[PDB]
Amino acid sequence: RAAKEGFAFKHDREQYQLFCDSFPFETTPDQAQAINAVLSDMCQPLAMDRLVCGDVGFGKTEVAMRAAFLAVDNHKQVAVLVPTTLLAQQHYDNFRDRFANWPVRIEMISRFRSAKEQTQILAEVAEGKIDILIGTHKLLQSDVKFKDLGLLIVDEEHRFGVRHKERIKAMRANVDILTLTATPIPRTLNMAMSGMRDLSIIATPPARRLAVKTFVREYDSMVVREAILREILRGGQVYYLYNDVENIQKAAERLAELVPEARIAIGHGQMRERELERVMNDFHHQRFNVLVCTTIIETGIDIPTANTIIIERADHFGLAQLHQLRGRVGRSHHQAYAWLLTPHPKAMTTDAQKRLEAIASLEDLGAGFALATHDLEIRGAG
DNA sequence: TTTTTTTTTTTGCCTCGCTGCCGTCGCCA
DNA sequence: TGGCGACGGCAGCGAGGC
Repeated sequence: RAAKEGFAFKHDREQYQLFCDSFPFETTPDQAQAINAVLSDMCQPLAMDRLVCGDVGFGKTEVAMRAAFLAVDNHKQVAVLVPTTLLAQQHYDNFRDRFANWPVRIEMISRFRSAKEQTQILAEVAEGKIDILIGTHKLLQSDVKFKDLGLLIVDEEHRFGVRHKERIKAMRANVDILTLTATPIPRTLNMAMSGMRDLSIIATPPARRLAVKTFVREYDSMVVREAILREILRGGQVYYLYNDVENIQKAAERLAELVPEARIAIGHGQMRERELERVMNDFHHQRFNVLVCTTIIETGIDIPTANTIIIERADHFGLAQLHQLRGRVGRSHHQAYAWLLTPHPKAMTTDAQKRLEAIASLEDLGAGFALATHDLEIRGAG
């Protein structure tokens, strides 16, 4: 229940500081309070019931990863459910770069899950020496083996109902979890968790506060070309979204015709994992100045070199797509840009004008949706 | 109180769309 | 010649507004 007594989690502050001093970002007081609360809850023999909210942008995603020191010394396993493969690979790369100079062993599962990869995963879960695990779409239903589960983090529960939460709750044999949603969610679940899980809303906008230009205009090729010319001034990056059903090759050809001075790569979704890895390598090496991603299978996180985000399909929207894209924008120590095209919504044609007026008066997701979430959590929980 | 003021709105939601999976085929021993 | 891994299609998929 609420108590969920655990074991000894001695801090060893000197080694933690020696391992964490290499962080290339000055800690702000609110982040220091957050990490202090996290380490106090870890050392506390009670449940790992801490609620911390962070976005998908860099800086708000590896702050909770400092618990790796507390999860290695006790010699326990931890897991995280990365929804896609590119994000899983980026996370693995930065984790192994940050935690290189000590004998840690980390493996993960991706779209490369052939027979050899499955045998390797079976061997690693039979050994148990592996510290950190990263899952995929089919992680929940798969029989994942754990001998000593330290903690676990899982988010992005918008593309499906409440089934994975209870499935992972059925996997809580003498272990605790730190499940939290990065994207905003209705606060009824937060109120239900309240009274057992401590509420810690650090809410740090600063330490990366730069100018952000977000606008919206009518569909037009000239404005898109002007934005491309503005962003290619320092090797920036934009993203173009598509239904991934029609001729994405023709869309890319049209983009190349619009800007022949740039080099557009292949940003087609649902392709081979090898091609996805090549696309990630191209993004890391900045070989192609222009590269686009269409859906959640492709758009999972923002790139620090990226500076402009453009949305073209304002007539057909996705309930989960909007939530995913409302958390994947940011930049460090540079100006940020954003624009949106406004095609006329058409469908049953009964309320096309009403839909257009609503899009014009969108008011940033109904103005204060946080107020509505608070008003719902006050009224009820769960 | 029609589907929306996209919201103090309950169990209704239709809608094109994501996907685990099963069968089939090329390949290697 | 047989077993295997990659590939393609399809009906199920929590229970979810335009």
